Amino acid sequence: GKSLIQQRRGKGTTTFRAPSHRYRGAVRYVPLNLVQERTLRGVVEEILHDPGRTAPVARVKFEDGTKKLIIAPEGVLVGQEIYIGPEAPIAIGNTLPLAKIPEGTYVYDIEGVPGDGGKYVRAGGTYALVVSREKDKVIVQLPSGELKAFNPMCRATIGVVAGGGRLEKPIVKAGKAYYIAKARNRFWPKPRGVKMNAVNHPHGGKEHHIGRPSTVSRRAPPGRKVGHIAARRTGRR
Amino acid sequence: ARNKPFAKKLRLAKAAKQNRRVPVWVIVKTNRKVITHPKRRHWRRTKLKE
Amino acid sequence: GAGTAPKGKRNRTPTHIRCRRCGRRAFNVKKGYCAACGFGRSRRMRKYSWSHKWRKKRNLSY
Amino acid sequence: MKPMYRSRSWRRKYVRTPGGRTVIHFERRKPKVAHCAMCGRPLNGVPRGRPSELRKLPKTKKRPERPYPNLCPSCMRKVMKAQVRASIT
Amino acid sequence: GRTTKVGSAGRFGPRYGLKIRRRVAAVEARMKQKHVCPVCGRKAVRRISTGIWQCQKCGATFAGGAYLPTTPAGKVAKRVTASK
Amino acid sequence: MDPYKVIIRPLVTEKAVSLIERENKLTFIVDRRATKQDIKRAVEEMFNVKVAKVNTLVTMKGEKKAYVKLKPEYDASEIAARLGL
Amino acid sequence: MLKTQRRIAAELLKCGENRIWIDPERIEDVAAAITREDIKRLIHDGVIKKKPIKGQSRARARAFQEARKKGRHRGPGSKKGKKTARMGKKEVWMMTIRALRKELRKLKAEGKLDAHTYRRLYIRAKGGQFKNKRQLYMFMQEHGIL
RNA sequence: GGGAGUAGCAGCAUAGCCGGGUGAGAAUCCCGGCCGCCGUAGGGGCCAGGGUUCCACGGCAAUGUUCGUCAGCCGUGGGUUAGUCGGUCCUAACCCGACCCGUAACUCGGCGUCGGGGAAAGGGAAACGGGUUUAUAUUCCCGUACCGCGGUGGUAGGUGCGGCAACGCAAGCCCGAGGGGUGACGCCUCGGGGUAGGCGGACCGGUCCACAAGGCCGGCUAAGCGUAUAAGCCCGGGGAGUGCCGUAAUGGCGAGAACCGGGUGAAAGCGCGAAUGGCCUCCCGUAAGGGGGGUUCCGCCGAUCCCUGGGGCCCGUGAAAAGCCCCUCGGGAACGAUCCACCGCGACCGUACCGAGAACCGACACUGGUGCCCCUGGGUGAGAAGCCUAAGGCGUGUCGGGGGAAACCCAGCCGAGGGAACUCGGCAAAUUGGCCCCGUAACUUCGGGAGAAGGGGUGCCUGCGGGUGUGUAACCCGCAGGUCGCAGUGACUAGGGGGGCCCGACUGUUUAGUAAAAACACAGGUCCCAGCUAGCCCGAAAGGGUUUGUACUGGGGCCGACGCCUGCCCAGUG
Ligand SMILES: [Zn+2]
Ligand SMILES: [Zn+2]
Ligand SMILES: [Zn+2]
Repeated sequence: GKSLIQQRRGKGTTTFRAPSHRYRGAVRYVPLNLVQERTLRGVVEEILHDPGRTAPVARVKFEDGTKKLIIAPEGVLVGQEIYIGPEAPIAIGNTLPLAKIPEGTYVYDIEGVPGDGGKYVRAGGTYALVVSREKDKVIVQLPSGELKAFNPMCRATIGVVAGGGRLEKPIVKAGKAYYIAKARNRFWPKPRGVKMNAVNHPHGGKEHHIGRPSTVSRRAPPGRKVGHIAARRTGRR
Repeated sequence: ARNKPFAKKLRLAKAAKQNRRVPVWVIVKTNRKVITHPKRRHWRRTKLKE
Repeated sequence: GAGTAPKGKRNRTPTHIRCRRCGRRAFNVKKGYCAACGFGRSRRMRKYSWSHKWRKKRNLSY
Repeated sequence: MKPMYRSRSWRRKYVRTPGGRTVIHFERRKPKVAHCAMCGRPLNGVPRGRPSELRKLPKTKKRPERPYPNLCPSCMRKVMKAQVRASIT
Repeated sequence: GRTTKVGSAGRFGPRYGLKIRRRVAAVEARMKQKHVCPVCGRKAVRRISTGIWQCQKCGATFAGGAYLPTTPAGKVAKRVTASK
Repeated sequence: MDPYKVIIRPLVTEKAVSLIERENKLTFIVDRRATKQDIKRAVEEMFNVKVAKVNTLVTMKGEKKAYVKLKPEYDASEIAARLGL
Repeated sequence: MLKTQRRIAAELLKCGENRIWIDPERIEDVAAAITREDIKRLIHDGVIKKKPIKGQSRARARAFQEARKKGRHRGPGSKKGKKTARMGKKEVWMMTIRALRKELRKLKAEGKLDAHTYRRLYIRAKGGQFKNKRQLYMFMQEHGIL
């Protein structure tokens, strides 16, 4: 038989790669063999649009003369002064360890293990809620529902991610979607296996129907996992 | 205005020097046993490999 | 179609040029290897036992 | 037109010759004028021109004589005021 | 304007349907109406890019929503972190 | 190269003769591997003259060819007669 | 052969090879001429001449335009374009309003007008109720401003 | 061999005739005149590709769809000149080498580090006019200039000033570091200032024209050096709200307006270059060579070329580095330039010609494709339309002569009286047709339908008025009267229209070479997996794609704009 788009993506061709040369750099915090307790102070100088982030970025100049990119919170001004460390104040744009952060605070850009650089709640519009503070773990509510546990030395940022309310206005045409998907080269347009041929898909035929249940096992081999994968249920409710 | 490299030009120059005919005294010396050679070429019939 | 006309688009840069090591128009110029000797790809020479080119050259038998 | 001269970075112009030929002349484009660091506002006294046009000029015809000539005067006076207000201690 | 029901969406013509055209027009109306600055209190804030707003009168540039300079969650966060 | 090996041949054509008369120029056929400076020396020595300018071109036969202009103190016709023509 | 003579003479006299005349009674003299010097001296002698350009008159169009200025040839049957093309749309507006502002400013300078009245008229002219200086002056001297 | 001295050498651009010559020989080679084709390209320039096809002299066995004294053919001899044009330099997407890990192994596979390459249209030191050759010229000659290294000699300065200010200045040297700017950037739209190019009137010379009136041709000025104002931005004074100031339009102002004065700043123009240059033309013998005259002005249009400023749009944000300029620190010397004058040196390669209805690819001197890649005078006219024409080019989209000389075919024009009776089917053809005014339905997602439909008018001449403008300059807008014709968008240009049904919402894509569709896509609707050392995928492994990413996200399936709706069964397979 023939292959799937699933299967050709895994090789890394220009038809599937990300055009990262078009983007602004990566967004990490600072390495913490440098941030023992010193509570760096910095100044925002620019706010900019990144084609790979679904969120604005902000350029910061520190007292070291070093320049970094952060993810911009909602309501940060060009000219402000943000602090990064354990004893910094509690405001919008300031990065602290979760232990020092009360219960009820909104939070973004959380590290998984202390030192990573920021793994959670970095998409535009998103936030997390602090629930509890033990001596061995902090519980946090993520934008999906999960109540995850983090070690209390992990770092987060206070406030909300800008860019919110992005999916309210419709995409009206197909050329606009062309441009949105050409920015980051997503596969667009999309075909349907039901209207493909039998070499090219587990569905596929002269009749444009599926002749087997769309539910597939988590132990089905590659080339066959198409549809609903390990579906607990289906339907409307 | 044509923008050739020098090695290629030298090779074309050799190719041009070759494409002539046998002199008359070679025929007179061979008694009409040598009258041609395998490298007569016309620019509009048979092309070179640059 | 797929004939007379498409064959007019042959006034672009070639695929192959001459090779310094072998003298044969087989050097793929967008990649840097000869399809005849392996120059640009191997210290040694491209030879094979299903091939008759080097045998013809040296007037050997198959 | 040569292919390089048909590239829209050459600001063509048609010009008549003493012996009646009506030639085409080609020139490169000038840069834009310099801008303040703190405000993004044009600087006065600093002239526009390519390094050719500029290296045939003396120093004092390339920038004003006041300090901080990379800055507009409103920002210059700001930095000077700050310096003097901090030099009290 | 000159038309009754359509606004910014009178450019699409008879195309794309009711819900589409209504949502588009409402959103763009609220975005193109001028907004109050948080630094000078004057109504001159305009959008610059997606997520970025600027006052034409004072020069304050800040980050916000995609089609409005504030979000409900941002308001909540402001209030909560002011309380604590 | 080295003097006395640079110059291969002098030219005798109508163009070259015209230039000898008018511009005070000589025209030579030279080893590809020589430069304007080596040509200058070569002429200076092999003929005991002072040279002003040298211009070069490779031909469509594989031959480097030099147009050589002397200083107005000397005279081309003199050496053209010193040679055959 | 005489292709050579024709081309040399053409690009000597800065002309075309078809605007060139060779005397049909001296072709031997011309053929004996392989150099540029000889062709020059033949040009001088006049065996090879540059011909005069024919030309194209405009004497009928001159009379056409005279009659059009005095008012013929401008009826409905002679038009092919729209009115908004044959006379623009924004051009009209710009020339009109520029005229009006010029006049108001001169009137203000000659003291006939105060700031209040000039401001009111400026605003009405932008609104676009006047359309010409005659309307403007009619309004001004109907109402009590003049 | 017969087919056969036959087909074909037509169709898309139907072109030749008179006179003279050369020559053994002339439908088809040369010179003149007449008649014609192209004319936003069949003209003019130049990539790639080809590679000597270029030039002159001499030839006609063969090639050239005919002849041939011709030739892109054959022979002999020649021809491509750079300090300033381009390569050479910088980086981009990308690639290679070494080390490293894997592989039974490698000329195979790959992450990271290091080093290096990568654009003859991206970035980027510097030259323009005239002449000369059979064939080269921003390359040679004349004339007038400019860059980069190194020097000699003097000054600026080190050890100086003017302005409240913006700013104006010759305003020190060598080394190293750091900062700042420029390089350095999308799509749409508008205004202002200029230029190439064109039009008109006068005048000076030449030519056409029975006189006259009149028409046509010529009336030229490069880089460089020296010179300034727009717009924008700034400085100082001044002291505002039932407001005033302004734009084509947005608009501006106690977070300091009007109003006074000033500063910085483009493309251009001007002056020198430069009149024993270049063009037009009248003369003596006409051969080398000479002589004289003219080289003037006003007014209008005006770009798709150049410069400067506003405004709008993006779930879309429209490269980098080399290099150049300025400032500041830190260190050395006591001398010494980014100013004036003079001198010296500046390597290697390309450089001929076509550039396509004969020089490239298609086996061809192929109606195809590459390249229409860049440019284009007058009239009518909305117009780079079609028609006519100037320049420039061709008569080589390489077989010609005859003729009521037919039938029949290809491409075209008209047809009385009837008007689809023809045919599967109104296929094919015809009708309508530009502009102004009047007037326009059902239905509708209120945006549309709609140029709905239907109707009237339209030339030439003689005049009268209006808009902008200083205008008896220029471009535009209304009306009366007179008259000719079968006909006044007189040719060219230039919609036929309406009423019902099925399918698909739309714009878009598809079977290169029998299917353009009711099939694909689309916006939107819903479902499933995943909290990241995830989920899904490549691979023999190492390692990798989504990932410079993190649930307003990534991936995987079905329906397919909007509107009203989406009912019962979990026994079977999953
Ligand atoms: Zn090889
Ligand atoms: Zn500033
Ligand atoms: Zn503000």
